[PDB]
Amino acid sequence: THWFVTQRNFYEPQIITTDNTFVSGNCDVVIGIVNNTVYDPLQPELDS
Amino acid sequence: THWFVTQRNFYEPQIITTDNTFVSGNCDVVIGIVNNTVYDPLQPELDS
Ligand SMILES: *[C@@H]1O[C@H](CO)[C@@H](O[C@@H]2O[C@H](CO)[C@@H](O)[C@H](O)[C@H]2NC(C)=O)[C@H](O)[C@H]1NC(C)=O
Ligand SMILES: *[C@@H]1O[C@H](CO)[C@@H](O[C@@H]2O[C@H](CO)[C@@H](O)[C@H](O)[C@H]2NC(C)=O)[C@H](O)[C@H]1NC(C)=O
Ligand SMILES: *[C@@H]1O[C@H](CO)[C@@H](O[C@@H]2O[C@H](CO)[C@@H](O)[C@H](O)[C@H]2NC(C)=O)[C@H](O)[C@H]1NC(C)=O
Ligand SMILES: *[C@@H]1O[C@H](CO)[C@@H](O)[C@H](O)[C@H]1NC(C)=O
Ligand SMILES: *[C@@H]1O[C@H](CO)[C@@H](O)[C@H](O)[C@H]1NC(C)=O
Repeated sequence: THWFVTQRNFYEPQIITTDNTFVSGNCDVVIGIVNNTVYDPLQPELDS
Repeated sequence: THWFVTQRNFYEPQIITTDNTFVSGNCDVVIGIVNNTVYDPLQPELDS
């Protein structure tokens, strides 16, 4: 149901964020890409 | 008197921040943990 990012050699799931992930280009080029939220940790701070 | 994070093979003390550190869980589980202020680099910008 949920999407997580984890270290490779031990299951420690954590929320997808702009800290855990890096961008590269538009979605069409990658074979097998999937859709999700990526949380932006600035936004609750910016909002308050 | 003061707590720093340094690279391992050459002494270069840096202030402890949420950039040069990462979280995992509450303070109870770790044997030999210590208490200090992690400087959050966004707080002077939230003050601005
Ligand atoms: C996939 O993992 C997530 C995170 O552990 C599960 O979502 C939690 O599920 C429990 C039980 O239903 C709830 O109490 C939590 O509030 C849920 N957390 C969130 C952030 O939604 C999810 O149930 C797991 N999915 C499956 C199919 O096992
Ligand atoms: C992932 O999400 C994107 C954006 O919602 C989906 O792309 C759109 O898909 C529809 C139906 O095929 C097209 O009409 C649109 O032109 C697409 N692009 C945009 C920008 O809306 C995509 O289909 C989703 N992929 C999966 C596997 O669910
Ligand atoms: C590290 O800091 C925490 C938080 O101030 C200390 O936790 C307190 O410990 C006393 C022990 O008698 C408890 O009565 C308090 O309820 C605790 N506070 C909280 C907010 O839980 C902890 O003792 C400190 N550890 C060391 C080794 O100094
Ligand atoms: C994975 O295999 C299924 C087999 O039905 C196929 O439909 C799907 O296109 C494959 N995945 C990718 C990324 O092509
Ligand atoms: C560190 O070592 C000393 C001597 O072995 C012991 O008395 C002390 O309880 C230890 N403290 C921690 C935090 O491990």
